[PDB]
Amino acid sequence: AQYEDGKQYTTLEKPVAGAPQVLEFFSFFCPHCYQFEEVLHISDNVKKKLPEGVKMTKYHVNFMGGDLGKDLTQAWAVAMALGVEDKVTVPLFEGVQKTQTIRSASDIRDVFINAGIKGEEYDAAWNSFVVKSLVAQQEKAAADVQLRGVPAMFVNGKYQLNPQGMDTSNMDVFVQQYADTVKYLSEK
Repeated sequence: AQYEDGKQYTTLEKPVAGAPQVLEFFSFFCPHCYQFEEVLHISDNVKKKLPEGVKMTKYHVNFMGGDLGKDLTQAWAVAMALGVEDKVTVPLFEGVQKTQTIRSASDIRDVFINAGIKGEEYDAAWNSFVVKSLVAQQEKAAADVQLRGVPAMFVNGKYQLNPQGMDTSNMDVFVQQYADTVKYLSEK
């Protein structure tokens, strides 16, 4: 066929019921994730080719960067609760991988302050039980699909994107192939 299991995607031997339609995993320590966000804009291009009534979920993971990794998963929960994903995503990436000015929870917090979130609002969210369960959600979803690597995208808890198998001589062709693939799997 043109799309075949094991080439642009793989199928989970153990499907995950009740999974979000398009589930994306990343880490701010993850170099390809940086690419995916700032150079390729994968999430956005996927969105542009999906229908609507299709929700897109993106979660942070713990298994990179030890103690700071977890802080970042909690911070992303805060970002989700407050709806400020599009204001902190880029400075978190650059703070971790470009400038390397993020070294503690306090530095993560500074990024949010600089992006205009109020200290009091950040600290209350950080400490809220709504953020606690949002952290648990991120963890549960990763645990459900045996996640040992990022970036990763899952469709309907049954298919996993396999970017290893797409041409990378052209970045724009790579992205569209990636997005068309998500759309194919979506319609499957």
